[PDB]
Amino acid sequence: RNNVLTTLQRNIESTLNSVASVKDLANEASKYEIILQKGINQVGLKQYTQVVHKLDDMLEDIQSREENSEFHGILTHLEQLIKRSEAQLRVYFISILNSI
Amino acid sequence: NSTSLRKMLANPHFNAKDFVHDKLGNASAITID
Repeated sequence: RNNVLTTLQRNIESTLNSVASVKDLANEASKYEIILQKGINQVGLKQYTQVVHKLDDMLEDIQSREENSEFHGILTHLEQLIKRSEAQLRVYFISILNSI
Repeated sequence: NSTSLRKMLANPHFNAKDFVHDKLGNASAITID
């Protein structure tokens, strides 16, 4: 049953956005420039990191798409919010890992 | 046919996720809603 999650709901939950559209990812990715620019501790553990799986997994099948202008602009907005998030992550890592 | 499509095609992603945009990719975005 953990395999039923881990096989069926795993790649089912992955291929939710097997086809998914172009503008909506800019909309809710911009809403993850809302939520990803709320910090970590406001947002929370799998909240923050799973939203990183939502832009990670919103940059996801776009390598599978085609080249319009919104393709490149969403590559910029996505990947720069990605590395803002990653920098904030390692900041928080080091922030507690010499809190001693 | 969400049993056939949802259950039988992309639940384990066999076959791949882009063919649903390709083998079912001709002006059927209503059916994708």
